[PDB]
Amino acid sequence: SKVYDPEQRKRMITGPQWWARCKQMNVLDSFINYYDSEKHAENAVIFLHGNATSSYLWRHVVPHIEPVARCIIPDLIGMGKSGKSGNGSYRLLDHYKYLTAWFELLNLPKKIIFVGHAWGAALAFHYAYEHQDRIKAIVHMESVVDVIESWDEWPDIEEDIALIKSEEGEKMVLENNFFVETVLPSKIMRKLEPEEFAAYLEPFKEKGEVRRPTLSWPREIPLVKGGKPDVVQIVRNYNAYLRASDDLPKLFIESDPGFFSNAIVEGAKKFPNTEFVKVKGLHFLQEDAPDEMGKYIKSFVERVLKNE
Ligand SMILES: Nc1ncc(-c2ccc(O)cc2)nc1Cc1ccccc1
Ligand SMILES: [Cl-]
Ligand SMILES: [Mg+2]
Ligand SMILES: [Mg+2]
Repeated sequence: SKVYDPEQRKRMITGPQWWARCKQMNVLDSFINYYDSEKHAENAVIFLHGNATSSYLWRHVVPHIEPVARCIIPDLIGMGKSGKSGNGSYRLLDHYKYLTAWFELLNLPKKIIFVGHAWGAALAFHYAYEHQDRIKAIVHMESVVDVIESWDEWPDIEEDIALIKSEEGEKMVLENNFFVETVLPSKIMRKLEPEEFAAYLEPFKEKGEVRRPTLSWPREIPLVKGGKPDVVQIVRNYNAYLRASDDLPKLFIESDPGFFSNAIVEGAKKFPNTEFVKVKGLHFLQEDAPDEMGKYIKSFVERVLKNE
C-alpha cells in the first residue's frame, strides 16, 4: 500500500500502539475495551464514536483534554477491540445497555461531560434525557440531533436507506464491508496512512456476521418516513429535552464542508446555551482537524469548570 504524508507518519499512532494504551473490563456477559487517562478524576469526559469507527477515532484529540479532566473512550460493543453482544443484536438500545452497564463500573462523578460524534452523540443525548441530573456539558459534532425529514443535499436519503434496509444492504455490508471500506475513507478529506486504515479495518477484516454492527447502525436512522419507531421516539424525546436545556452548556463543532453538518446545523442552533466552532472536514472530522478540535474542546471544558 502507498504511504502518503511523512509528517503524519512521524506522529502516527497505529492500531497496536493505541490498543496497548487501553484497558479492558468485563461488562454484563461480555467486555469493553476503552482508553482511560485516569488523572483528574473529579471530572470525566466520555468520548463516544459512532458507526464504522472505534475509540481509535479520538487518538489525536484526547491528548489536548487529558490535562484538564479524566478522559474515557470506549469501543462500543461489537466494535473496535470490545467484546461482542451476547445475543448478536446491535440496535441503539443494545449499545445503550452495554454502555450504561460500563458506566456503572467506572467510578464516575455525579456530573459527566460527553463528547459525541454521529451515533455516539445519539447515545450521549439519550443517556442525558434519561439521567438529566448527571450531565455537566455536551460536545457534539456530525451528530443525530433530530429526526430526519428532508435533507437538502441528500434528496435520495430515503432510497439509499431503503437499499441498506433491504437484503442487498446485507450483501453490501456483510460481504463487501461498505461502511468501513467505502463510506469511511470517502468522508475523510485526507488519505489515511495504511496503518491507520488497518486499525479501522481490523475488527471487520473477516466477511460475514462480525460486520453486523456496521449494518445495524444505519438501519436505526430516525427517518420520519419509515424510521424504526423506537429510535424515532428516542430522538424526538431527547431533541425536545435539548431544546429546553437552558442550563446545560453545549459545544457544537461544525465540519466544513461536512457531511451531516449542512443539514443539522440549524437543528443544533435550536438548543440553547450552545457555543459554535468550525473545523475543516467531512464526516470523520477527527481525522482532518484533531488538534483544532482538541483545543476547542479543552477551552470549552476549562470555561465550564470555571463557571461552575
Ligand atoms: N451514516 C451514513 N452514511 C452513509 C450512508 C449511506 C447509505 C446508503 C448508501 O447507498 C450510501 C450511503 N448511510 C448512513 C446512515 C445514516 C445514519 C444516520 C444519519 C444519516 C445517515
Ligand atoms: Cl450509520
Ligand atoms: Mg518536513
Ligand atoms: Mg446517490
